[PDB]
Amino acid sequence: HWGYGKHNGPEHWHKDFPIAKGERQSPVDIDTHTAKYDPSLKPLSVSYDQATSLRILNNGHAFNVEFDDSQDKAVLKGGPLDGTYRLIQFHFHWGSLDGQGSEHTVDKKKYAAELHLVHWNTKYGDFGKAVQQPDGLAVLGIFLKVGSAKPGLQKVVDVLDSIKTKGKSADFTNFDPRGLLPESLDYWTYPGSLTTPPLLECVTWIVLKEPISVSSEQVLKFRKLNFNGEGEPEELMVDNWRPAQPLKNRQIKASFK
Ligand SMILES: Cc1cc(C)n(O)c(=S)c1
Ligand SMILES: [Zn+2]
Repeated sequence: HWGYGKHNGPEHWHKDFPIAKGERQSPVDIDTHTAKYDPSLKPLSVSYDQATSLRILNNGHAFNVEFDDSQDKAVLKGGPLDGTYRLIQFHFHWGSLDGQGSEHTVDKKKYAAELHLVHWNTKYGDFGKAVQQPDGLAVLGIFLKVGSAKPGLQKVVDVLDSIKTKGKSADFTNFDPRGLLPESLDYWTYPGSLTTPPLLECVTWIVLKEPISVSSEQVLKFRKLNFNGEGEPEELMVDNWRPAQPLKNRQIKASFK
């Protein structure tokens, strides 16, 4: 099955998931000089005051922080979106070294990691029906750079030793995702896809311009997770990022001058 190694990595995925070579794949490089300011975009509205986290899960590819999405509690709207998108989970992509790890790049620059806050369009009723639609998802992508610690990240780092291997989960209640947000909500936006199989083309990407800073110690703890399950040879969970894909017939729009 798919993964991030030599024999099952991103260059292989197209054989089980042919949409890997589709017309709106993600991530992409954001060429800041070519991204046009769109004064018709709206400020993004991120309303996370009532977010209910439930659990954290090592799925063998990354970890997911999962939310109760059975009511309008943590929603994204505004920006490029029509209507209301409900937070279902967040996860990260990261490198073995600080110079790589993000999926989107900015003028070919890679950040150490990238956070994805995944939301589904409530007009489709649930996540499974939303990923069958071209406007079913909105993913808020936030870059991580190594520097000062992010205090709001520490509760996630401190639980990782409890979900070291594939299939492990832990209670993860009362986590507030507002502590993962940078000051500015200035963003780039373009139509794309999930960056992991099944690579579905459902995503309005909203990529914040401002990275958050995390400490070297925090990212080191991500790199101690394992892709393997308990009792299997150890394979560290690092470099779980897909490289940039062809932009094709798409334009990236900027919310800011
Ligand atoms: C819904 C979803 C799930 C995963 C694992 N990833 O990586 C993205 S970008 C989106
Ligand atoms: Zn992702």
